[PDB]
Amino acid sequence: TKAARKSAPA
Amino acid sequence: SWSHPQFEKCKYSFKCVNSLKEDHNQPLFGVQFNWHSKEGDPLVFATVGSNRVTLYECHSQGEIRLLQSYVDADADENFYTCAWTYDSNTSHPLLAVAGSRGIIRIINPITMQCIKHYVGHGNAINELKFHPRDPNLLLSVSKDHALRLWNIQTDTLVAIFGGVEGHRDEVLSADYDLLGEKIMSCGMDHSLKLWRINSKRMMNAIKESYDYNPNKTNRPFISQKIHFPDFSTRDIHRNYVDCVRWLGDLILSKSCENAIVCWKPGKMEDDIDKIKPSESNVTILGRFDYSQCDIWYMRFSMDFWQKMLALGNQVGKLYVWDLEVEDPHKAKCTTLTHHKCGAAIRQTSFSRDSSILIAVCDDASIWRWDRLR
Amino acid sequence: SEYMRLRQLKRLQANMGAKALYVANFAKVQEKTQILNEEWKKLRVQPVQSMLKKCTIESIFPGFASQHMLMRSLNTVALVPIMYSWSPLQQNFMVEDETVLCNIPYMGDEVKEEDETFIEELINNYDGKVHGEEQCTPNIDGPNAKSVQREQSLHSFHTLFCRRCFKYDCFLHPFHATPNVYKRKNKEIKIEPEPCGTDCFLLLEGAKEYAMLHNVEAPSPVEWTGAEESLFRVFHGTYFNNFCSIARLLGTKTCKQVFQFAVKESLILSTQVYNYQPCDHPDRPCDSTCPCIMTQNFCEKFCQCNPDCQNRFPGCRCKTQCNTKQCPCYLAVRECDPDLCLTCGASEHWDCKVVSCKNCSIQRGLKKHLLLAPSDVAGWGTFIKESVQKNEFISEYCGELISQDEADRRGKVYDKYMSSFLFNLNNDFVVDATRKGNKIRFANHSVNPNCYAKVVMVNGDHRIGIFAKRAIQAGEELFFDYRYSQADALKYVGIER
Amino acid sequence: TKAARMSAPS
Amino acid sequence: NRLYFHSDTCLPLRPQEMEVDSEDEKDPEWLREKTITQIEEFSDVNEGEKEVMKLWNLHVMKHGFIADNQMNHACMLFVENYGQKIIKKNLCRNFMLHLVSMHDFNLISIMSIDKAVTKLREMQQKLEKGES
Ligand SMILES: C[S@@+](CC[C@H](N)C(=O)[O-])C[C@H]1O[C@@H](n2cnc3c(N)ncnc32)[C@H](O)[C@@H]1O
Ligand SMILES: [Zn+2]
Ligand SMILES: [Zn+2]
Ligand SMILES: [Zn+2]
Ligand SMILES: [Zn+2]
Ligand SMILES: [Zn+2]
Ligand SMILES: [Zn+2]
Ligand SMILES: [Zn+2]
Ligand SMILES: [Zn+2]
Repeated sequence: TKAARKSAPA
Repeated sequence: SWSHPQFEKCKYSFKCVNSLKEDHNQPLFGVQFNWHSKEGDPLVFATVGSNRVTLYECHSQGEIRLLQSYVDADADENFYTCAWTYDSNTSHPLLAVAGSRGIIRIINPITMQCIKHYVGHGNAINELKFHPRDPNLLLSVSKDHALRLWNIQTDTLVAIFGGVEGHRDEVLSADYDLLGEKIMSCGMDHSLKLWRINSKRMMNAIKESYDYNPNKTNRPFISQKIHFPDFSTRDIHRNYVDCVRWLGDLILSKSCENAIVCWKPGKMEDDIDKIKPSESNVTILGRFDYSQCDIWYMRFSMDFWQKMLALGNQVGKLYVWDLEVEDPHKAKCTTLTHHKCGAAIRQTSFSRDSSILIAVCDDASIWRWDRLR
Repeated sequence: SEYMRLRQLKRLQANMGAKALYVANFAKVQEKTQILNEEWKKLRVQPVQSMLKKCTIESIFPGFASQHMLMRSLNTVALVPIMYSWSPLQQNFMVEDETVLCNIPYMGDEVKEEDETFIEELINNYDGKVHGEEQCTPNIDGPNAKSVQREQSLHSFHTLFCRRCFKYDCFLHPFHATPNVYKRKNKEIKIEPEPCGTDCFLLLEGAKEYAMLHNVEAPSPVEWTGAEESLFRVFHGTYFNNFCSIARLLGTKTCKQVFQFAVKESLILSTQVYNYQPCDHPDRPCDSTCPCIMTQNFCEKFCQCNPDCQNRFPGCRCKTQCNTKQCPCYLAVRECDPDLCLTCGASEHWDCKVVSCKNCSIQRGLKKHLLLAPSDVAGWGTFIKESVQKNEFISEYCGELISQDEADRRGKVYDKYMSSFLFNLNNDFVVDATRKGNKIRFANHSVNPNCYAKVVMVNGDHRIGIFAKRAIQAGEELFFDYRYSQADALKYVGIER
Repeated sequence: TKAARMSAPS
Repeated sequence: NRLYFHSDTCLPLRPQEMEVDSEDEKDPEWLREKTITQIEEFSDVNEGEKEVMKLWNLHVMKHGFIADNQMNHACMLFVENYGQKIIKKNLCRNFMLHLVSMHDFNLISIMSIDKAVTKLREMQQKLEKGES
């Protein structure tokens, strides 16, 4: 479902 | 952190002796100790981040001294990886660096200048690795879905690994086995692929790359285009595989699912060198459970003797496992934390003697952990 | 009921073997690292010493003062454009639709609801399927050969051979679920006039009469191996009662022996284009129900209809180069058939340098030498090595042949990443030069281009040809009109030099 | 659903 | 007037390399390995049929035969080139089956089968003479 992110959001 | 209760703490212990912070304040994506440093010479490591590649010297009482500092003329360059090697003939240590642009640069720190440069990769370079027995053979994985093996002595492209049965998406990491006979690669396509470089085709290609003389010929160096791996699996992880290292004949690999898996191609009994490229089986020996490592591009590392494994997570925690165990499920762990360290740890590096552990973060900080005698 | 102990027993068996393996492997690890460590002690690499714009490295631990160093600039390097891995192809490679999405394409770490929606609709095109989401006839040449029927001995060849490509398990065409393809149309029925002939079957009393009757005798004792028997049934179906030749082909049996075995065996038992698929309705002729008539295509040499069928394209009697509307094949947007066009020279010149019929270029792969270099407009471009005249064939646009659904599934992420290699071939297929293709794939879009595309029917296959729109000088970059919508042209291929 | 494709004059 | 590049390795082109085309090749090596491994995947096809099919496929790929009229020549050309390997790999019976299948497919005549088998035997005796 969700795509993996390389870095944290804020 | 797993199904096998470990009551005893890890035999190795560390304490934080220093923390530096680079002025650019951008993520430090790579850190390597120069394991080619002569015995007795000071421990030297390098860090890549933003468009910079700076070198450091380790001293007693936790002092880290700034040796060298480089910057790319190109502002839009973002370095991700680095690899140490030495020039066989002159005995100068060289540092290879690469990042978003997809260019490998060889820096000669003895002469303070960028000697070689290789442009060919179609996109960013996610990992650079030198052959453990041939210091001129450099391996580069890439966002273009390919691996390239370069002969830096003759500036030739020995082979391209990729194509018909190569990675469908970015190649995040790769590692040569102990004596550099094979490479295990991994990527966004959730898969781990084996590539043998001791094959007649590859051995001959390496031999030929050394014989190539542009001055004495009209034709270009024919690179091997290897489309078919010697094994491939997708049954270890269920997400982007961002880190892979050989534990001799077994594989240690991680995705962004809070575990390092210790597996092997084929059934339990099956020998690595008797593995048919059609092999549909894999065997799990063990797991290394941890927490909060949900982002991809987080690399673990081992020492020279492969006695200990280190990994940083997205909240600044560092885990060190003692691999010298009987059951891989019972590896003891020492978890290093610091009240001022809370940034994502991108990569770790042990000195060749294993006395110092360095960890680089997303806030341009460096952390120095000294192993207790 | 209590399966728990047998499942736990297998867990216990595994755990013991795993520790034994891990320990033995760690010994090998220590042995190979000692070898590497020994090679290290032999070398004496020089230690790195200390050293525009400055850099400041601040320590967070008290007692360590901030450090400054004047930054060494790294020389500028020549940058080459972006390009993901691809494989060379000179003819279209057919590819089955994917069931499970390989992995989620990475596209940043930002908080976009529209981007999270895109990932949901991408998964839905595969139907929630994303990786990670919640008997054989024995060999006749071998020692284990059986006595088998002709139909059974030839089954793999008949099944796997492509009549069109001339190759087994071709990468272009799907399997001909009709057996009339491997049914000989013109039977070669013969009987030798004079004996071969010391052991000829014609010397046997009343044998020639029997031979003419199929299309008494005498006994004379032979031991047939299963392989000899099977080879006989195979040759008998093609040679018939020409026992002189069947014996010669067996080699291991005499003409009389072969004949005597044959007797023994006889006392046993409008804008849109549609894809072309050969017709095979063995009783009804080519009418409104024939697939060829339905899809508005001609019946071909591959069709199983009666040879004197009106739907069949007849080729040409041209004595020209077939490069003008004066040639029927050219007029019909077809390349000359090497087995029908017998006057123009399309049927020959296989080893010649100049071909007499200029309507053969695609099938013969007579493409020009293309050069790859960074484009003056966008990314990488295709440059022509040598000067070409107007309407001269340059190259076929080759690639993976995919369905329209597969094209939209792939195209979904292609358009998000702002780069596409999809090229519509017909109503059934899309040519996708993304993963496999040739140098003409780098041709850029121009509203005023120097090249044009044309989908031509080439020997029962639609093929995209790229021709010169005008005369092109050597070294020129090639451009063609992509024919995107008015909106898509500005969105993806907007740059005009 | 329909993704962009290059096209030839039919 | 500009710097060209190799399409395989994205590396540049020295002036002396412009006379050869990397894509002047009908049968790329990956394509050849692809047919060999696809033929090998067939569980229902025996060892002898598989080996013949692989050889034949590599032969038509190398030459690029496109017309039915080329099939008599293609069969003879096959015996001439791959014939030594057919005898060596013990495949004559499966080759004859391939020939008969081509006849069933209406691509070759009985003269073609006779000619091809005569050449195969003539070159079998030639090898035999040398292995003595
Ligand atoms: C078939 S590829 C052409 C080769 C491509 N330029 C490359 O470097 O890989 C088509 C894609 O290239 C880009 N492109 C092609 N022609 C263009 C143009 N005239 N202006 C801008 N981008 C263009 C767009 O991304 C388009 O979808
Ligand atoms: Zn076919
Ligand atoms: Zn006879
Ligand atoms: Zn019909
Ligand atoms: Zn018809
Ligand atoms: Zn028809
Ligand atoms: Zn004509
Ligand atoms: Zn014609
Ligand atoms: Zn013609």
